[PDB]
Amino acid sequence: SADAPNPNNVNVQTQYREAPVIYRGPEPSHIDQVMMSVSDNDQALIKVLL
Amino acid sequence: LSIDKVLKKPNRAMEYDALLSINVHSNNITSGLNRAISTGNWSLKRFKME
Amino acid sequence: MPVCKNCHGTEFERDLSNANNDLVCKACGVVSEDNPIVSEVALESREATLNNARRKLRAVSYALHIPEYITDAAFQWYKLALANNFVQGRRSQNVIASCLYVACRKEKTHHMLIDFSSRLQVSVYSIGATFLKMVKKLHITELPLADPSLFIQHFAEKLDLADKKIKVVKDAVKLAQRMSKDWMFEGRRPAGIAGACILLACRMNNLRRTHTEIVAVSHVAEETLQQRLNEFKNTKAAKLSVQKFRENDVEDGEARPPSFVKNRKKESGIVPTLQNIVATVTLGCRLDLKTVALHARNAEYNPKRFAAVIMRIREPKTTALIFASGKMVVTGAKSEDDSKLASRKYARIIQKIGFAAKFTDFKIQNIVGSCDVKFPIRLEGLAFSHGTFSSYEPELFPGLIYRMVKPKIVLLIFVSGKIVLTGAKQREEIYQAFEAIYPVLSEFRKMSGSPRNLHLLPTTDTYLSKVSDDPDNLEDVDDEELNAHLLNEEASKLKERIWIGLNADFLLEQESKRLKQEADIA
Amino acid sequence: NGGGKVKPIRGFCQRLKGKQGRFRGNLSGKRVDFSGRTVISPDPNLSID
DNA sequence: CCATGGAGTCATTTTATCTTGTGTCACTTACAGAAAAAGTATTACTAATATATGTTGAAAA
Ligand SMILES: [Zn+2]
Repeated sequence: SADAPNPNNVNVQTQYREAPVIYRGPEPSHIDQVMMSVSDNDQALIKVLL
Repeated sequence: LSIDKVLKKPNRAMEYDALLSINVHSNNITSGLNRAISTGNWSLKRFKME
Repeated sequence: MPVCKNCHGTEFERDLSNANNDLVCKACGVVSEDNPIVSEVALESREATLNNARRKLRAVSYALHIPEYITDAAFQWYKLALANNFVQGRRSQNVIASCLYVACRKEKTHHMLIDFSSRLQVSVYSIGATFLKMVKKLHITELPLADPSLFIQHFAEKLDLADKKIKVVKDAVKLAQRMSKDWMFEGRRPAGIAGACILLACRMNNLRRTHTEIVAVSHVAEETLQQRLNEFKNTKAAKLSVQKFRENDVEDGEARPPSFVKNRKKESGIVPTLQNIVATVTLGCRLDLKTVALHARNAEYNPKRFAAVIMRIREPKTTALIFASGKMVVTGAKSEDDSKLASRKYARIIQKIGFAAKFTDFKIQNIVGSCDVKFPIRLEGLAFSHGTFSSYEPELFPGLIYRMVKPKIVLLIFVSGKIVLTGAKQREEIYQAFEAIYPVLSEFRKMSGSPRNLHLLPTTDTYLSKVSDDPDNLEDVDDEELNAHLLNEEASKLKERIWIGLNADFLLEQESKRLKQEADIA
Repeated sequence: NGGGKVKPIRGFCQRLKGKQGRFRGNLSGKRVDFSGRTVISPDPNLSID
């Protein structure tokens, strides 16, 4: 995804570098709300809270 | 400067208001103003005072 | 990637817990590193015009509030065609437009070419033609597919009132996909059937709106629409099911586009048809078009409009052409007989009237043919399948384009089953690619067949030999009306006196430039 | 260029001149390891030192 | 030979800069107009799709 695409492809976009964000911290925490929503530009967005 | 390139080359009869071209030329007023009020820094190009 | 200095562990887990940030493999217990380093806190021929490219692009792009994203995407496409030098000799607007357009098409987002083209003087054949050409030079194939389900939302935002519209939207969709199911969806503009369903469900919404207000988003005619209204009215369970319960009937009926019904009103095994063949013939001597064209019954010479002289004849129902250099194109030929033979007839005019001009350089260029399979066809699936070899731009033009290099021909495809073919260099290519792709026809069906023989009728060289091939043999094909095909001398004088009557200003300013050739001195 | 005159141009000689950096704010002032930071609160029952 | 006067000679003033400003966190965000290359679009045609536009119009209500 980082590089310059061409319209030449076959199968695998399947390569995914994953950077799941750890919750660091000095103590336990809870998640009481999460939000799947979109801005004007029509791209998925998640803003959550602990 | 926009309507200029309209009246450069007078092929046939060009009027067609060149209005909806305000869209393409717009929103530097709008979005630029957003960027301003979010920045915290104002650039005044009339006085060159910032 | 690396591996432990000892345990030979390849799996590295980085502990961030204690805020050491130290990476170790669960196979050893030795970190391979200490304290990972981290960060802190235009003169070109091409690239200046590239700043122009984004500039004009980014400018004209989001005037439609299209995604900032997709614009960035299309820019690299402009660089792609820029590499092919597709960007050289054509109006930059048509280019920058098409560039953006391929993206949104590839991303299937709600905009329409006819919609998007409007931000200028565009006749939409301009840009559509451009986009079509960059397709000819780009192997990008199947991605730009369309349905109204996209458009209807962006339409509803212009439709005001309330949110019953949204409820109504779901109405239209089931309607829409059913109309896709009822097989009338094909061969017409997505905007038309879109606003069609939008209306029909608004009439289902018991509101008062206008075709005007509809085409306001749609940008088609009214008669356009209501031809599609009645195009629903004639259907099965049209008014019979038109009542409430949101059309619980999902059932198909038949699939019968209006196309072949026109064959009904006008009313493999079917052999394809010769339409016309493009040949050419060289005379060999450049000569005055004016003086020679002065005597003919069939002539037009107007360099103000088109340079050369127009050759046309009712017999054998042909046209051909002439050049100034002593060449000509041969046209209006359904077969090779009337082709080379009449080609020899046109030389009887000159060699009778004008200069030497033998019969030389007879060469085929294009060949045309047509056919019909007498049943409706699903074209989109073929484009969904053979779109690598196929080109379908929905309502950009109803005729579907197919691309085959073996043999090398573009194919002319239709739901009606009427199929036309040209670009062929050979009569046998007709049956080659024709019945070659017919198993694609009978292959694609919903719910005669025998090719007979691959080649039956005589070849091209046979009918070419049926004509006298010797340039010096002339009077043999003279109809004796070619004696008559020349006008008399006074017709040349007085007629020419009139044509020069207008054209002495054309030839005048011509001679005025020729006089400026004297002004070359000073 | 862009012709906006951002400001951000110097900082090689100025790199080792003032404030936080090489002059005497980073090298003479080196940032340190094996440390911690907290707030204060008494324990008289804790001995001096 | 000594005198005035001039010419160098060197103190000396008042200008017009250039540096620096206690240390610490919280997060931190080019210029316009020229000449050339060139390739493309018209500008002819047959030549067959079936939309789309229109207009009109004529007929029908
Ligand atoms: Zn290891």
